Amino acid sequence: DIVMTQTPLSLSVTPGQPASISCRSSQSIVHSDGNIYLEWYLQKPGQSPKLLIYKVSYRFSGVPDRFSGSGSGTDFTLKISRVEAEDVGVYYCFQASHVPYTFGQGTKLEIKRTVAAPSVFIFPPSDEQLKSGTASVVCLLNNFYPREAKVQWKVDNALQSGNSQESVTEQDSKDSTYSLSSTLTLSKADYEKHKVYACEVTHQGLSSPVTKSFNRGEC
Amino acid sequence: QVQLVQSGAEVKKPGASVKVSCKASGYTFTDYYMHWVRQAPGQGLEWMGETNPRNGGTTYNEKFKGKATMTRDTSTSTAYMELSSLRSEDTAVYYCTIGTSGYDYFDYWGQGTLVTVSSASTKGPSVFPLAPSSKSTSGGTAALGCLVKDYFPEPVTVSWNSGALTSGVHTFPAVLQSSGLYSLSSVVTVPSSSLGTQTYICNVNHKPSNTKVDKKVEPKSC
Ligand SMILES: Cn1c(CNc2ccc(C(=N)N)cc2)nc2cc(C(=O)N(CCC(=O)O)c3ccccn3)ccc21
Repeated sequence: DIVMTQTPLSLSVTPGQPASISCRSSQSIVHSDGNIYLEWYLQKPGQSPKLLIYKVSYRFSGVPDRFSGSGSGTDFTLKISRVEAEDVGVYYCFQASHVPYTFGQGTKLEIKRTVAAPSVFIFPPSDEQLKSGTASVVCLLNNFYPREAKVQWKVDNALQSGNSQESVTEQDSKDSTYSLSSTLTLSKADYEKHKVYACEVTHQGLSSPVTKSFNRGEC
Repeated sequence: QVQLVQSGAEVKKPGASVKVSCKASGYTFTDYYMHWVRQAPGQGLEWMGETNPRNGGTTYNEKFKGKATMTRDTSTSTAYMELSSLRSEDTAVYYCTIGTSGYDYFDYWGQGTLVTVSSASTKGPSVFPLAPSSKSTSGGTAALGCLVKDYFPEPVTVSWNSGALTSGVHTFPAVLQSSGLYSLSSVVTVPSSSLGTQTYICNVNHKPSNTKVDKKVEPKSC
């Protein structure tokens, strides 16, 4: 099978600046008809890939003029003249000149926007969950940049360990930010031993940590 | 107009079979070859084969030959991909795709079907509201959401107000818990001024357990 190798593996570009992605085929990709069936696709998380360029250099209908393809032999390149927020995701090259048709491993494009501090929100466990014998406390870190935001849980100012789980979103296609969710999970019995539940947030955009807290039973 | 609607996610035991469907609309079914593409982290995106909708013949990728059996029903404009003798390594997202300009490109894709191969039985999630309160406001913005806890396998989809509310929505990637079950949260930021007039419902779908939950997130008077 023809191996399609993409370089670089990842790219971080400031809005309005160019982006270049290379795709190298392990063999020639000239179809018996004489054409080179080399395509470029953009895939966003949870979504199907979307066609950008076909037959090396042809721009698919509806794709912005900032996208262009070039190449010959075994060396193909995708170019973005000026990157926009909407360009985030994973770029894949693909050959359909020889069976089996093969895809590249992918190149992740990150948009290098300005620093944005997170907005912090806290949710006590719901009354319906407390009826079941479990208590989940949610701390939301919203629309920040860069992705490195640290969350620490404190229960009556005592630093917690091993009772929380977090998840970061993909980079937003509109504002180039990330959001993070952290969940503290305790039994109703452990939950009832303490009063002050706090999530402390550290980030590049915060000169000093931001703490959001509540007193158990006050709602 | 051109649509490719695939069957929902399924959990299957090792050694069992699974038939994924791809319902085509908005074009004459017999005009274009139907393709199946696998996506698994590691091996990445792989083209499995192409089915001729006229004669029903499939040109397979050697790697998927035998393992995958592709068919088409011209009476229902539906293409099928059947995987037999399922193994852990078959866990992946399976897409159907078509090319409308000869064999130049793939312009239309289905939404994908996640097939999970496991001995663990399906588990439907519990849905808990993340009610807006004084503790979840920032300026004139209120955050609210839903906590989707203890499901297996992936995925869960979350929409807000049957898809009418999308702006400021963040449905977080699932987290694997110690129990082997998954959890996720879906949040939205809205004006705090209109919490008294607007209604916010999270629509939670877990296709492998046939779970459909609609949860109205009521503001907290705290
Ligand atoms: C191998 N191949 C494919 C595979 N699709 C494909 C899509 C995209 C890509 C890609 N991503 N590059 C790669 C492959 N589609 C083909 C269409 C024709 C064709 O011209 N006709 C018209 C015949 C008439 O005049 O009726 C046709 C139509 C229906 C059935 C049979 N033949 C010939 C060969 C074809």
